[PDB]
Amino acid sequence: MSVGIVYGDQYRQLCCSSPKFGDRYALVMDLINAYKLIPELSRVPPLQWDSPSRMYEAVTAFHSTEYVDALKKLQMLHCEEKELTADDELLMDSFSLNYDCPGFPSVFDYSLAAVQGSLAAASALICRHCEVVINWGGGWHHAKRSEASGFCYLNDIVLAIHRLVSSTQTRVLYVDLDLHHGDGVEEAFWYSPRVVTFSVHHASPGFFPGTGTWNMVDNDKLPIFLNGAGRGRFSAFNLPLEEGINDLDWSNAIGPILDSLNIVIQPSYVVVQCGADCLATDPHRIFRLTNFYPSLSGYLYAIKKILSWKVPTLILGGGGYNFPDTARLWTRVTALTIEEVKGKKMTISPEIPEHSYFSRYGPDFELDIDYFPHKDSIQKHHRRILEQLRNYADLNKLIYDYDQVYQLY
Ligand SMILES: CN1CCC2(CC1)c1ccccc1N(Cc1ccc(C(=O)NO)s1)[C@@H]2c1cccc(Cl)c1
Ligand SMILES: [Cl-]
Ligand SMILES: [K+]
Ligand SMILES: [K+]
Ligand SMILES: [K+]
Ligand SMILES: [Zn+2]
Repeated sequence: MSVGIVYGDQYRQLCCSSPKFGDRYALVMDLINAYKLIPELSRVPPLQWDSPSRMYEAVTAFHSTEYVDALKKLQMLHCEEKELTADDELLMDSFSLNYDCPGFPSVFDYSLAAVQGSLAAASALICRHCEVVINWGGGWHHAKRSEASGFCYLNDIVLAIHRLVSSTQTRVLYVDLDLHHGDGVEEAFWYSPRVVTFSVHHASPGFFPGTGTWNMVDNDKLPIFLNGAGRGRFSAFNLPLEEGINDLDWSNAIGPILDSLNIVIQPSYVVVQCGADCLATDPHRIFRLTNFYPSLSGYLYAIKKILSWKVPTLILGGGGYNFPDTARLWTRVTALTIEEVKGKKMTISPEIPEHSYFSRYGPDFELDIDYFPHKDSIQKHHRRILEQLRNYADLNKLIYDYDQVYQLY
């Protein structure tokens, strides 16, 4: 069927207006355009609201009115020469609108743009206009009800998933491939069995945001994983991985888990956060994934497997602090999505085509990232996860082969 992609003139300008992500969104969409992919894609315009009240209702489906009010005020304050008052500094500090989530003149418009894009993408799936929709301006998984976190101001993902589950029993499987734990999405749906969250990430002492690993409590008892609560018990899945993992080991770590979640949950929709900060070339320098398509990119391995399910899917961006390598990865994800969904082979030249941002792709100007890969707790994680999935299934009265599922591992 049809693959949609979110873009527009205003949308691009807003997505390029933040100090942390600068013109990343422009490199991504211009590289997709340089490879002649735009004619294969259905343009999905960002959602717009008939009034301020309708916009406030949509965003406050998740966020608190006082947080939305403070974010709106932070934008007003940064569009003026006047320094903040003592009480304004306190208000903004109370919502963590500082440190990693500072103010800037477009902070509200920028944050809301991601929401507009991901809501339009979910709408395009719900009405069956597209089988898959991509939004490289979204995936801000850390934003919480009343707190900015990890340069995430509004949780476009939580709001898109809310629109999906609220449609016509609808289950959503959320897969978070970002280097960082998908805490804001996991927390939003902590009490729901209808949205199952799965995050693979780095976890280590002092690494942001600290969650998605063993629960640290006062007793000498063996630590265990919190995995949701009430009717949501066992519905939040996490795989924390040590630094240094390559394409093949990360692919082997997640593949059986993805296969099992799909078979047991039978989701109506899949939402994938594809944060590019696991790339070997990300300045975090934690994981050693690639965008290679020959050893297969772990990212391309995961997207190909997800798309093989033929479940309507939303693919989102997220982290990725090496802008040219993020564009390299996300162009290949976009081409792979065209190939799997349209059944139309896409031949991408290994040389970056000439375009405005061509100089940004030095020094080799090739599509492969400039990295040469070289030379379990995971098996333990696999047994724990498999037991969690059996627990989730039993609690939610789902029937499944279980021998078939045990075999995948
Ligand atoms: C405002 N505040 C409320 C409480 C939090 C976060 C936001 C929250 C919000 C919504 C639903 C559940 C939860 N909690 C319970 C958990 C959900 C996910 C957890 C985890 O460790 N997963 O890996 S712990 C969070 C929490 C509680 C205590 C310590 C830590 Cl680190 C995190
Ligand atoms: Cl654009
Ligand atoms: K474009
Ligand atoms: K993640
Ligand atoms: K859940
Ligand atoms: Zn990240």
